[PDB]
Amino acid sequence: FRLYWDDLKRKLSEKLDSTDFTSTIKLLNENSYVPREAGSQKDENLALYVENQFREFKLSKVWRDQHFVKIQVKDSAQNSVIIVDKNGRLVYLVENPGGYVAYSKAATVTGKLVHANFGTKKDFEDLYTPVNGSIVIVRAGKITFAEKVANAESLNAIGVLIYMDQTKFPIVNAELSFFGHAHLGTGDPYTPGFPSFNHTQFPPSRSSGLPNIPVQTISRAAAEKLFGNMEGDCPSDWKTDSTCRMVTSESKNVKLTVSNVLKEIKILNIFGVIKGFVEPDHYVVVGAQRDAWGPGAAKSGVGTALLLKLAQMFSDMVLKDGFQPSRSIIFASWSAGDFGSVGATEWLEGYLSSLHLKAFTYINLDKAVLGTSNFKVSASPLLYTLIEKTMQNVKHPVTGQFLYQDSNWASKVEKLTLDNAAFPFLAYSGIPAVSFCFCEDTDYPYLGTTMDTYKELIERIPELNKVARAAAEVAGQFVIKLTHDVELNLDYERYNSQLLSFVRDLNQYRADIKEMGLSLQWLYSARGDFFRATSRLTTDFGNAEKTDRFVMKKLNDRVMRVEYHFLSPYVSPKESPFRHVFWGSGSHTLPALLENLKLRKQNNGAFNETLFRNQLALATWTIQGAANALSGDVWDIDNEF
Amino acid sequence: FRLYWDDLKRKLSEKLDSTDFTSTIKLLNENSYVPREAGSQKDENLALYVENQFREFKLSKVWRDQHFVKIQVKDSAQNSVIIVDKNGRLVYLVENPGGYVAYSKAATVTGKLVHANFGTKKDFEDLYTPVNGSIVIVRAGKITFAEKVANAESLNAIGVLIYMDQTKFPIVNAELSFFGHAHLGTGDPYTPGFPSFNHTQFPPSRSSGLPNIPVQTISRAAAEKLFGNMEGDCPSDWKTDSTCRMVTSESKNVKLTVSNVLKEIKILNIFGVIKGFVEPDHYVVVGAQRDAWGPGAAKSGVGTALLLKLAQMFSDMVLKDGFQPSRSIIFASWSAGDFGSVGATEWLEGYLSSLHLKAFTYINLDKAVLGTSNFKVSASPLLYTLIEKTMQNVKHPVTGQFLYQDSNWASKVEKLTLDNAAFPFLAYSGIPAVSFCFCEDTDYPYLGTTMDTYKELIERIPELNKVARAAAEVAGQFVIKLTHDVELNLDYERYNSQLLSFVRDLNQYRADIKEMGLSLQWLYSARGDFFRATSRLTTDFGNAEKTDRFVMKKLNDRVMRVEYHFLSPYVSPKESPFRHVFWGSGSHTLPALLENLKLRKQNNGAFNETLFRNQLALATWTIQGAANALSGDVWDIDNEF
Amino acid sequence: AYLAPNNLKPVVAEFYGSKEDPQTFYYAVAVVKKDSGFQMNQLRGKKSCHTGLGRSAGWNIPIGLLYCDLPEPRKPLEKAVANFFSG
Ligand SMILES: *[C@@H]1O[C@H](CO)[C@@H](O[C@@H]2O[C@H](CO)[C@@H](O)[C@H](O)[C@H]2NC(C)=O)[C@H](O)[C@H]1NC(C)=O
Ligand SMILES: *[C@@H]1O[C@H](CO)[C@@H](O[C@@H]2O[C@H](CO)[C@@H](O)[C@H](O)[C@H]2NC(C)=O)[C@H](O)[C@H]1NC(C)=O
Ligand SMILES: *[C@@H]1O[C@H](CO)[C@@H](O[C@@H]2O[C@H](CO)[C@@H](O)[C@H](O)[C@H]2NC(C)=O)[C@H](O)[C@H]1NC(C)=O
Ligand SMILES: *[C@@H]1O[C@H](CO)[C@@H](O[C@@H]2O[C@H](CO)[C@@H](O)[C@H](O)[C@H]2NC(C)=O)[C@H](O)[C@H]1NC(C)=O
Ligand SMILES: *[C@@H]1O[C@H](CO)[C@@H](O)[C@H](O)[C@H]1NC(C)=O
Ligand SMILES: *[C@@H]1O[C@H](CO)[C@@H](O)[C@H](O)[C@H]1NC(C)=O
Ligand SMILES: [Ca+2]
Ligand SMILES: [Ca+2]
Repeated sequence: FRLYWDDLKRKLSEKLDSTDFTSTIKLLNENSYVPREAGSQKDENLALYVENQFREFKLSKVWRDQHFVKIQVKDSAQNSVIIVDKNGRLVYLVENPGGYVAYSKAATVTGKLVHANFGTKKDFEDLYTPVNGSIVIVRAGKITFAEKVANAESLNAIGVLIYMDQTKFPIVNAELSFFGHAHLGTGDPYTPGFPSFNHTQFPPSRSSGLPNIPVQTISRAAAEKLFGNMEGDCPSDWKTDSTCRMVTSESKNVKLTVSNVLKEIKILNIFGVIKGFVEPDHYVVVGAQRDAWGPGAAKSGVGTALLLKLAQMFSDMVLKDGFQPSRSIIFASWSAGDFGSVGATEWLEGYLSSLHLKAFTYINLDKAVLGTSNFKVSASPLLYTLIEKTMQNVKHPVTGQFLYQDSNWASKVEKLTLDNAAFPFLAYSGIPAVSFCFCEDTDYPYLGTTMDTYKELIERIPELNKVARAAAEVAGQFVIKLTHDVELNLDYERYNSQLLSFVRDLNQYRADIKEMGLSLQWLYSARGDFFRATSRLTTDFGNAEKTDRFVMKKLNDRVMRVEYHFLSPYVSPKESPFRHVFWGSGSHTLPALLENLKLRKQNNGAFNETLFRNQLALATWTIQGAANALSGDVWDIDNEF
Repeated sequence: FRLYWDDLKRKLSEKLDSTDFTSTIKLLNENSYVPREAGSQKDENLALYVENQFREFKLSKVWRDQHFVKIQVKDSAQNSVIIVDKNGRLVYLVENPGGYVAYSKAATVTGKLVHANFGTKKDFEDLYTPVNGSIVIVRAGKITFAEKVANAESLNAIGVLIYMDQTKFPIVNAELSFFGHAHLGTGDPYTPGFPSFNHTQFPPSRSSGLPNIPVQTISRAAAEKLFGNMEGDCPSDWKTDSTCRMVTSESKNVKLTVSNVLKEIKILNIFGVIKGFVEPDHYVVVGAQRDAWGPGAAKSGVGTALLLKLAQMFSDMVLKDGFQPSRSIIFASWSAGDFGSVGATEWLEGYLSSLHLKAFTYINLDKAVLGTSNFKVSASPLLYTLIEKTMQNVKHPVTGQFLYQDSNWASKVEKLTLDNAAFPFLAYSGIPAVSFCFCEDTDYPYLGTTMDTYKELIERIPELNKVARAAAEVAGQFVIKLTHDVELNLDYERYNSQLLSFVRDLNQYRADIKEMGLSLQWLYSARGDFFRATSRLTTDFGNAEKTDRFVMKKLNDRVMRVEYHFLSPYVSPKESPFRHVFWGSGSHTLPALLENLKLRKQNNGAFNETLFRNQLALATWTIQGAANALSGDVWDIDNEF
Repeated sequence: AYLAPNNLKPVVAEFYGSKEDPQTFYYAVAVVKKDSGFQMNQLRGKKSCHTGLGRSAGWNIPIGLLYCDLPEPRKPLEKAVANFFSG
């Protein structure tokens, strides 16, 4: 027979009202798995358990992939933060922090302490007190740890202490510690660009992101002792508590000591695959982080629960029920996502020549269930219409409403931040990536913490089974909607609104661009060329038969590589890996061009005019070249005559 | 009544028995087209003639392309050379040279003079006197001009003079002066890596290969007057005239002045296509160079004449006869092919997105006819088996026997030289290429001079028509063999001998690789994995149906990227463009690794150990990466265990 | 017929009226049996005979009038029409 869509979402709900996620999240929180740093023994026992499950669910092929990396772990000596008097006589200590920061430096220093809000660059340039030569304190949240340490390194400070206030993070236990990686960029930093297998023989190298300054996480109650000695008031624009103070008194000054040692540990990745029936070699990757520093049920528990239950569900629907996919599906559990996601980045840098142009969507199940109120998504624009249709099918878990309440949601979507694990798929490799969370308005309090566990998780969310049912239902709609049909549901219309947003952002500086002696018109015509390419492609889907396969493969290959052609071909992938000109990092991306252009008006001398000429030429020709490559053969490009 | 290979070969020979090349070489040498500098008016009339002919042969789409390039022409002040003493008061004028080197820096300098045999990198150690602080002379031939200026510039010289002796280049006229470009690399230099279109705003950028020293060409009697004052004697290894001498007298001195100005000119490329019936978007490119500094009868007339006649035969044979090619064919006429062939390189860097995996062969019809004694081919190794069969089916024009006379010719073949127009395609874009000449034992003497005219070419080669007929037959054999059948004739197993030759070359330095503390054996295993890759792919071509199209498209997409995966993905295309790990320039290719290990046995202190270990890691993982990309999918590896 | 990979085109049309006043369109009608007493609205579950799948007067206009009166799943159309018309 055949199974169409409306039959098939019904079959998913009938498979989905039977499964139980709560028992599995208890299972990943037992005493045989509960502390699992990367490379530890409990990680390898969990990887044997998952790699047993992918065999028991009758997957088509299950395989393991291991490689050796360098992480940083605590030393046998303690690291402390300790108040030093001006006399040098009586020495008072505040905390021996249980939690540490990855990729910091082994050092020990003294000096003045200066409060900063979050370590935004705006904060450091809004400060009154000069920053240099002085240890700083910041509050965790709103930015990755590595960009706090990056800004505090650019302003020539020595030390960084990071804590959690009560206003942003309301908790009861003031004596609590946590964890974070400090590497700007991702991947294993001691092998950038090339993968960390055992064929490279590990040449000497180092990344660019690693700071040269000691970083340390302190608790709230440690921050109250330091704020007992400081003076000068926090300004009222900081939505903060009543205790924080700006700089130290002139007598006392703190002493930070941080002592961490490198380690070289073995990383396992477990995979299992479901084959396709029309085109088996094109596939779609579904992932989840397998470990976390503390007990870790919010970070890696719910991801591995959703992953195991989804692998059971689709293997059962293909084997027993009669569902027939057209493309393969890869389910994946990698470890070491907590050190800036090296388990995924070392895989992408491993096999990049084989999943060139083959893998067409990555899905992230990680951090799915945190809050119960809202629904937040972050994705490549190619997937937006897809998510829109899914928000018109799935019901809310708490109330009976649908998710599609706000009909204007494409602007509220924020781009993928670097601490997300779907970022090296989109920005480095060129795969359209999607992540989502049921998240409360304030972020989840104990998320990288020793108190992250199932007890306090079920205290926050009183109905976890229904919400996990909803999130697995949404990922089910994404996989089935991407795989059952001959037409991909990647919507290439969506980059056009991004381009209109960019050139519209450049029209307000046409007055400064006209003073340099160079015009802007070729970039308008580049936007227009991308419009006519997408419109021509839509009409060519209009005239194609649907049952025919040879005339739909030639139109699907043009859809698959509209994401690859926005990667810049004019940069080196070792010197800067994230090459997506929209959503990247460096001097080549398009908001880097805007952020170069607005500094000309202030007339400091920080603008670099030759750099702006090269950035305009390379951005204009990258967008124009994607617009050539989306529309037709070579001879059907119309030239300027 | 379908057409198979036998009917189509005799149909092509029935076409070649009729056409008359000699009238068209006499027609591209008429007084209305004869001096063809790049961008000058006399190029334009030929360009409209070639576009007009391509419309007249009923090609399926004829289209053209124009963009603006910086060349460097002679100023109104005459550059010259002169002999002075230490004061400058002694003045004896040698000559005023007609010819000039493009891209030589504009400066005036004095100095003593040192000889070198060609400016090979081996020569300056074998030379007796120190080179620095002094002008050099070199003798024209055996390497490009840019490698002479790059070597003598690399050893701190000041100026380079270039002459043609009587032994290597036997010419009666002792007055003749000549031309050559000095850019190390290819293309328009002032836009490195991005196209010269006026979409790109023309940003200030300067290529890293341009020289810093004044370079000049002198005639033969102009060289002997310098050999009168210089005192010494050449070694007897240098087969030369009796009158060469090494260095100047001690009271004597040589000053040369060079004045050349930049000009901005307009470049045309003229194209036509023949559509394909099975797969239209895959195409094979056939090119030619349209302009040359002298009259240009051997350098541009023969290539363009062969191109126009192949357009006549293939469009005639598709329209009237009933041939049905399964893939498209692009005919191309590049201009400014003489300043490093900037037409082709700006064409690739313009349309690299649209050519990604589409084009899969270039054929270079340039300088096809130079003599009548040998047959010298130079190609990327996927074409070697093809050339095998073609050399068994083309009779030599003088003696009636075939061209495949030596059964071992794959080792005699030299790699593609940088002045050849196929080298930006193969080295830069990863497209298989081929060039071929009927070269004499000694090279064609007056190639880039003002003496290159027609009647000298018919006096040197007495039967131009049969030789041009043989080269047109070889090109017709290639084009039909690639575009008649369901199977591509790109033989992929020929890379196995190349990898075996590399590892067998490193296996002598295994004794020092064991001293550094790293083993070689992973690279042995990488060669092994590429062998089992091409074996498994030959099995998959075994077990498939030939009539079916959907499976042979899936295999031909896997063969068509066996060349793209040898482009190294760790270096910037704008900085070092020729990214091909075998056949290209830089510090990343395999000869640079063999060299950078070979330096260590000298124990000079010049080798760079970190750069070595880094090079070995990247080259090993590149070869293993192509081996993974051939054999199947992500799950059929056959990884570590 | 004009969809890729067919790529076709009408070359000769035909006219239906008298010769002196040529007519190039044809009306579409729905024939019933007398005294059955069901309207266009109360047509549910009655048997019907078509002239073909995809022809103009047979499939596209009669189903084209009433396809939005059917309940979802809308596509594939022959399934929901198969559950609208009994037999
Ligand atoms: C892959 O590389 C790792 C890293 O060196 C090797 O693992 C080490 O092997 C040495 C000697 O056998 C021992 O110190 C340990 O077994 C490993 N060290 C650590 C820190 O784990 C491994 O042997 C390599 N694999 C192969 C096949 O050679
Ligand atoms: C501004 O851009 C210019 C671009 O030329 C930079 O200048 C040179 O850039 C090249 C990059 O290829 C470097 O190798 C040189 O060392 C740079 N020279 C100097 C003097 O900096 C320049 O660095 C950029 N930044 C500023 C602040 O001027
Ligand atoms: C694109 O670029 C070319 C070259 O920079 C421009 O041509 C020049 O135009 C100016 C102004 O009319 C002339 O003074 C120059 O002589 C032209 N160059 C040459 C080589 O003739 C051209 O105008 C630009 N714009 C367009 C639309 O083609
Ligand atoms: C040998 O290779 C090393 C590694 O590249 C070179 O050392 C540095 O290379 C970086 C580029 O990554 C450049 O900043 C400089 O060339 C070097 N930086 C230093 C020394 O601080 C080194 O130059 C190479 N050559 C020699 C002779 O050692
Ligand atoms: C850097 O810090 C020192 C601390 O002693 C201070 O005196 C100095 O003014 C600071 N530098 C600048 C440029 O303000
Ligand atoms: C460069 O030339 C000067 C004089 O011409 C000489 O003294 C010096 O030794 C030369 N350099 C080297 C490395 O020999
Ligand atoms: Ca790596
Ligand atoms: Ca260029």
